[PDB]
Amino acid sequence: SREQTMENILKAAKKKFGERGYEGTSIQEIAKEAKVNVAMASYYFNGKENLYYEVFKKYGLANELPNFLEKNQFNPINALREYLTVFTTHIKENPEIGTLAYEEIIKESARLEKIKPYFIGSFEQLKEILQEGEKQGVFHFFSINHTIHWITSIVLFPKFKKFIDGGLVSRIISALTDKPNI
Amino acid sequence: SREQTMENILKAAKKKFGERGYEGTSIQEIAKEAKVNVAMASYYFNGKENLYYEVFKKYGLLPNFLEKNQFNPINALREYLTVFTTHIKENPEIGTLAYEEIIKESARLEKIKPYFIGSFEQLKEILQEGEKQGVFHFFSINHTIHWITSIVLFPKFKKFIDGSSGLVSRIISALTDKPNI
Repeated sequence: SREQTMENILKAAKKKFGERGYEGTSIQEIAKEAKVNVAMASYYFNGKENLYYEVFKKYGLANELPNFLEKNQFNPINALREYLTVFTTHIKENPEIGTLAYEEIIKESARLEKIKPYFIGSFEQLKEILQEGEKQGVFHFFSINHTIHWITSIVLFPKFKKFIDGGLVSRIISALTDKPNI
Repeated sequence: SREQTMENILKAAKKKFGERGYEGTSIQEIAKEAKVNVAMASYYFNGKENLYYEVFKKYGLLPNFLEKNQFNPINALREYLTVFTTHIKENPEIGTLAYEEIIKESARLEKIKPYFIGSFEQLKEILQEGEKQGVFHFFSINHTIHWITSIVLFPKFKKFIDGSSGLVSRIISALTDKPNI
């Protein structure tokens, strides 16, 4: 329950920060939310900022993903479909990671630099998969860089889709496999 | 310069709302920033909520670009995206405030949604024209509108993810599948 308390505080951390973002959340509240003293949470994670990063360390993507290409006999479409589903599902399960990360990103906050490392491996697996598919002639795009940009931009911002209107994985796949007439 | 005064209030509201969000700003901070008393602000805008919306009206977002560009969807799109981009770069609070409203899904969203609505029906017409002239190639118009508006409306994302070619240029090359020139 030392371990349980810690998880409770982290679980709380994710919940509160998500509702109000970094500025607006207080340790008091997270303490309160996990049902422990302020003191305990400030001791275990030494302050707000560290507790903030620990939430990304704990709930982010950093060691969650296997090697999808390998796992899929190097069929790139299957590899991407599985990568995107696991990426979007991991966020759907911990949505603050995406909401908070996207905020820090569009605001280019000072926190961004120490948050990014919890995303970097997932972007670079995306790149490898896209490049293998391009190599095999199954994906077609003009720039790997542009493509990685629009894919991660919409995957990390699920709510923008509904706002825009009122299926994502297959739309990303259909976009990539479409071969231009030319 | 009663317009200049109103402007000052709008400028101050954008700035102050930008920094703390709708909840964490008040007419006092805004009024102070604009160097008028609250009564002046209340006079012209009557309340934080309405001020908020006036900011979007004042700073959100238009000519018909296919027409302005002789029914050429490439140039029409390049101009449209270039104007969209410049604007968001000068008015970054719009993006961040929109982000928060979309994320939080407040009543306020539906009122401010309108100040993007128009932009995106035009984007759509340009894309569809370019498809039929065979210069743009994409599987889904709606999926294309989606990732385009997503990356144009939050251009800082680009810099995080690129951690070396222009946003507008990259979008055009993605659709034409050709070097942008």
